[PDB]
Amino acid sequence: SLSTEATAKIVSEFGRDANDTGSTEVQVALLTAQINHLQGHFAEHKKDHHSRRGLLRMVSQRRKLLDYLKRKDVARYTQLIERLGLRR
Amino acid sequence: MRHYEIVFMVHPDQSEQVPGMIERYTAAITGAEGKIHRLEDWGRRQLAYPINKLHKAHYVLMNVEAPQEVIDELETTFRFNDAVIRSMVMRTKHAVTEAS
Amino acid sequence: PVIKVRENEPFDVALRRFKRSCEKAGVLAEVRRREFYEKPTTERKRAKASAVKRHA
Amino acid sequence: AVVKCKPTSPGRRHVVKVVNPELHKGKPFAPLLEKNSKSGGRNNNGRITTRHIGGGHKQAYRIVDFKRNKDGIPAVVERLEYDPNRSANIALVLYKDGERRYILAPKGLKAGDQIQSGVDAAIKPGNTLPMRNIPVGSTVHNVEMKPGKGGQLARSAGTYVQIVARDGAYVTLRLRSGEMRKVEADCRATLGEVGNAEHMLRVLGKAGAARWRGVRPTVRGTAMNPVDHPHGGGEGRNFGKHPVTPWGVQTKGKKTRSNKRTDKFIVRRRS
Amino acid sequence: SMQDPIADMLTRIRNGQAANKAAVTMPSSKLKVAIANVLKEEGFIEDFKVEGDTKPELELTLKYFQGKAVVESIQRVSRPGLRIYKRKDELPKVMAGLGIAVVSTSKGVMTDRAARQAGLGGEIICYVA
Amino acid sequence: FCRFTEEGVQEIDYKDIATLKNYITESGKIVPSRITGTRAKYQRQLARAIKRARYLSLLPYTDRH
RNA sequence: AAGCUUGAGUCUCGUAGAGGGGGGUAGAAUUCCAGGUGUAGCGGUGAAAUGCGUAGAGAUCUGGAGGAAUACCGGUGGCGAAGGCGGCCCCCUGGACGAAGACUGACGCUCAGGUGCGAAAGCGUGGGGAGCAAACAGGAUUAGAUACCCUGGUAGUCCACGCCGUAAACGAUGUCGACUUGGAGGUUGUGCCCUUGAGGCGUGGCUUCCGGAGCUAACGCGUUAAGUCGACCGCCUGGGGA
Ligand SMILES: [Mg+2]
Ligand SMILES: [Mg+2]
Ligand SMILES: [Mg+2]
Ligand SMILES: [Mg+2]
Ligand SMILES: [Mg+2]
Ligand SMILES: [Mg+2]
Ligand SMILES: [Mg+2]
Ligand SMILES: [Mg+2]
Ligand SMILES: [Mg+2]
Ligand SMILES: [Mg+2]
Ligand SMILES: [Mg+2]
Ligand SMILES: [Mg+2]
Ligand SMILES: [Mg+2]
Ligand SMILES: [Mg+2]
Ligand SMILES: [Mg+2]
Repeated sequence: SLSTEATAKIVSEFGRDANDTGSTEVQVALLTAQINHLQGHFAEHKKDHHSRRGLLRMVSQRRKLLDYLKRKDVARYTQLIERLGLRR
Repeated sequence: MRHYEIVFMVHPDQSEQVPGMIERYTAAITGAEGKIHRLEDWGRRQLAYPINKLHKAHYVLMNVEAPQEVIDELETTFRFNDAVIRSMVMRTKHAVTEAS
Repeated sequence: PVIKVRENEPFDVALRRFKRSCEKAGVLAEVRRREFYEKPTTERKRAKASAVKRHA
Repeated sequence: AVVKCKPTSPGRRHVVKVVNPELHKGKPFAPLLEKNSKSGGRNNNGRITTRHIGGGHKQAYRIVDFKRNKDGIPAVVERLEYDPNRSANIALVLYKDGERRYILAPKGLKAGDQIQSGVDAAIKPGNTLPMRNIPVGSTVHNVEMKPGKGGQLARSAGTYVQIVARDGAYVTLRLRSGEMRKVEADCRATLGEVGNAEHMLRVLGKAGAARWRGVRPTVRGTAMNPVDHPHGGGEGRNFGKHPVTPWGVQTKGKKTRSNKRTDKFIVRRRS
Repeated sequence: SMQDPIADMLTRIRNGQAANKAAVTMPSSKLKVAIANVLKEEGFIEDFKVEGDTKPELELTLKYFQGKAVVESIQRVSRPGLRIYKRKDELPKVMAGLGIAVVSTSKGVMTDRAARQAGLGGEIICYVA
Repeated sequence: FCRFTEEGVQEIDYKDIATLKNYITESGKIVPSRITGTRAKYQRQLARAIKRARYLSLLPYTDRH
């Protein structure tokens, strides 16, 4: 699924002064990474429907978070997408 | 690197040939720098029901902590080698070291 | 239920033992169940009924 | 994969294109290529021998290796190519010493796959080995009947032959038709299925395609005159005569196996 | 969602009245506190007290005079789905005066009667009897 | 009465033949948790162990074969 | 404009699970193929007949070949949004739930349209085909028997990638959030107190039955409401026609 060490690394990359662990941006990044990981699986296992629903839910959550960020402050939102490679 | 409990059955006449086989297996796991936890040979044991025609089988137990690749290789070997009849590959959790 | 006859033991007693073993197994009941195919739904309903009966 | 064409012309309507994008576009390998002269269903006596043959695009021969005599050497796939000679696809394989060979394409094979011919070869689709080393049960293509003779069984696209019995010198192979037959365990056989399963899903679409394929039109006996074919004649449509060849041999069940040689090796006929 | 707090509070109060609870505890607000104070003034309840810094909890002590609940009927007219705003002369008289209405009056939240006396209208929150 | 709970073990292993044979009948059929008095997860574990044994042909599927 | 944690989230350890998808494999049993032993019937029903069987069936032992489903465990057991999902084992993976804690700070709820999932049967190419079994055939039964019953038996049931998009898809109870005397339990965890022993203290999540307040047309539901409120939708407005 997603490694503890990997999560820690992500936190280090994104969260402010590493003390933060539940940052919105961080969460979004985590979601994205797992989607990317799972994309190959999805391509391979085309009929895996329950699993698909999970990631759909995750995707939705990510979208919501992005929306929240957007009107809160745009610049940071933009920055986050820049390093991520998220389209809009 | 994941914990792997493997117990396999060997042909009754191929009990003499398995020490070498055991050593080969050991080498294989050492190749990928995996861990060997325990090894217990129950020897020639009379089966509860006969498989094909053989009534007695050579039982071998082994606990591993290795990557997927070597496990896959082991499986392939098992599929190929008719001396080792069947194996029970299994996932385990934490350090399992003690037999009997 | 493979049953063997002991020395210093009557035939009737052996028969009785065999019967007991059979009862323990529930082979006849299983056969009855499998005699005709049961729809899963029907089986579930039966189970529910049994559960209801259990409550007294 | 399978491409259903948009029905622009009435010709292009039903055409189902079997498209493998993995295939190499351009020139086939030169020294492994030879002349394929079309005969048009005619023999030495110049007479039509087998009807409804001849025409279409000029074909070039591929010396596809079915013997596989280079034992103990790994072979890596250079590039997968098209073959007009057979329904199956062909792969050009680079050798570690330095050789190209045309081999029949396996199912689980792309560009850059390592295979091996010989006794010491391990389990992998594309590996060629004698049946006395093989585990019984698996699906096999490119199969020899006699030792060192050359692969003769399962060379059409997508085909495979399962192994059913092991009896020392002989091994029973359950064929694609279902006819179980005993083959000697010393003969070479290539593990896996043929690498064009989707070939059967192809629709030619039009008479033109058939003609290209090299197949002339087929006149129904019932249409022919009573001189030309047994099913001939009749005012309007008439048939009141049991279905036979152009030569008057029943063609609705009349079994014609009279080999009498290899019939000992045959275990059980097809269903 | 936790959409209406006032309504929730009212519901809690009703439940307490039904089940004969001595004290009802609930999440607190300033407007809520004001409402409670108003209720106390009117004479429906014994005493109210808010306690909590991060999570404020309003505790309400209920009366059961002569073996029966004092707050007989307590229902919102103004709602999150539909808000009711009333003019000064348009203000209701709940159960012919014998019973009251909680009104969001612009000069402090209070009784309908009080609002009338003042000369000011607004949003009619709840109907209390 | 559950013995496993009394013992205080993490996993019921297919190695111990003596414990597993007490929880199946002579013919080769598993005894319920309602008769033995076992916890449900533990029962499941036991069943799994039995299955494993059967696979390995340690304890039989059927006593006549 | 500026802030808060309880709502809603994410992180640390775990928790069990028929949660999926993909790949392997185990057993029994049926069918069939082959052979060995064997002889007069077998099979079926309420009773019979069709059937199968003097060619040797059924019976039965051995050897196989296969296709499918997983006895026993298995329990108003569990998990899933539902549809559903039960041999076992691996790979990929979703989610739930919890415990201490850490952090984000309303990120919440519902949802017209919209999108995805959606038992069965069916449909589509390709497979696969043991049983079962529409249709179909014969026998019965029958006043008749297009049925119920028997012997048989194709599609289908099984996979592969698609379509279909309906079920009494039913807890006949929309979804979420809040509150209100209880019990018997079961299930699934977990933290303290000397666990002085399976256990004790309580104390959180999950599901089943009885039932108080209440409610309703009653039946009944009943802290998982059909109760007391709020949000939001969806839908009804006599039956038939439809
Ligand atoms: Mg022709
Ligand atoms: Mg034609
Ligand atoms: Mg003519
Ligand atoms: Mg003629
Ligand atoms: Mg005519
Ligand atoms: Mg005629
Ligand atoms: Mg803040
Ligand atoms: Mg279906
Ligand atoms: Mg179909
Ligand atoms: Mg029938
Ligand atoms: Mg009939
Ligand atoms: Mg409907
Ligand atoms: Mg249902
Ligand atoms: Mg409905
Ligand atoms: Mg009740």
